[PDB]
Amino acid sequence: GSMGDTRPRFLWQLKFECHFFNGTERVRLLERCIYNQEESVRFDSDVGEYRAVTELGRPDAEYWNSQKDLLEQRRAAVDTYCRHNYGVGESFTVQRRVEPKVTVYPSKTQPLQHHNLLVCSVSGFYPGSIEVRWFRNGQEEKAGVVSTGLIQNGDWTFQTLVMLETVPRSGEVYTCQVEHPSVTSPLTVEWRA
Amino acid sequence: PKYVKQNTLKLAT
Amino acid sequence: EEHVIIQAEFYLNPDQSGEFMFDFDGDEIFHVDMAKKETVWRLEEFGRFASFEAQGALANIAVDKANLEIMTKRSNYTPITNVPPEVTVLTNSPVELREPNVLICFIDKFTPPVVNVTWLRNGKPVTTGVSETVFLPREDHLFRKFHYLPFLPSTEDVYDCRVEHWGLDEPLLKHWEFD
Repeated sequence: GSMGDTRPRFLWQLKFECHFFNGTERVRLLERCIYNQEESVRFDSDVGEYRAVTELGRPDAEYWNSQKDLLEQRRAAVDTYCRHNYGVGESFTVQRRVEPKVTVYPSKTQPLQHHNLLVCSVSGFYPGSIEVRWFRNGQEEKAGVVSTGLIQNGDWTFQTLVMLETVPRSGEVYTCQVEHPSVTSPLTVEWRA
Repeated sequence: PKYVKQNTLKLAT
Repeated sequence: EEHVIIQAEFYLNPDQSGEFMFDFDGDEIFHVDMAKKETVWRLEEFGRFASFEAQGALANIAVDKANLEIMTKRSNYTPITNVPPEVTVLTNSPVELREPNVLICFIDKFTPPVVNVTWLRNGKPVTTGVSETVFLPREDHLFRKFHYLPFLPSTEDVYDCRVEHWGLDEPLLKHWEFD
């Protein structure tokens, strides 16, 4: 065991999820009650009443569905809760755009003789939607590309790293190109062979 | 601009 | 486009630990500090753009606590099954000697939301300037958490993030060294 106090634990979680499609043109509210790791009951605005998910949630669905004022408030919450909160934060969440910092360098490991392993690091950006590609002269490279995938840093930024094994030749230029919603022209950083 | 929360309901007893 | 806002709360016994937070597309907007009874914004500027009355979170948590006691009895005292975390260490950006950077310890896919995280520098605990997030939600109803350590990179220093959790037999140690 890696820590003490092994008494049994009991966990209760509530999640109220507001799902938005095309701005606020379509909104779905999903309320979920979860005991330990098991969802027991939910309110789905597309259904319009509480439903038990497991046997443990049946008494709650029955009780809550018998309260008319409760159901009316819940059915109106896509307006009074979801669309309201969407509006509160839109300018600094939905509209947040932070430009990536892009650097290129050769890896400290050069695992193959006569080859050059190049690294493109893309950091500090928001939102997560991004494309990071390598080009050789004017041609996009699709063999020997390795992407670490998208990493969320926990602080409203992301990073990613994309590596290319190359056989550099005279007159070749390698470019890391980044497409991201914060810029209207792609960012590019070149390594000259 | 104020965030609004959903109230948590009492379970059946 | 698609976006999701989640109000996520929990209560855990016997720890008497509660949490209340809002999440946007997987990032925390704010949480309520239960001891200080105050709204804590994830980025400081958010508090100049928006507000949240922290007493509402406290009222919710009191109901959550009462409901946990109901569910504990209704389930015939069925406790949670521990699920240990997966741990990753990375830096905020490529590291350069003597240019300040930040080590990130990402703790993922675990429950219950109790975890002990220690940064070690050359095998010794470091606390200078560390910070951490609260427990963040996942769609499988497990949790995520981040711990941060600012540092001045050196060729002489090595780092480890040590993670302990009721689901782990031995502590997990994840290493970072200047390349």
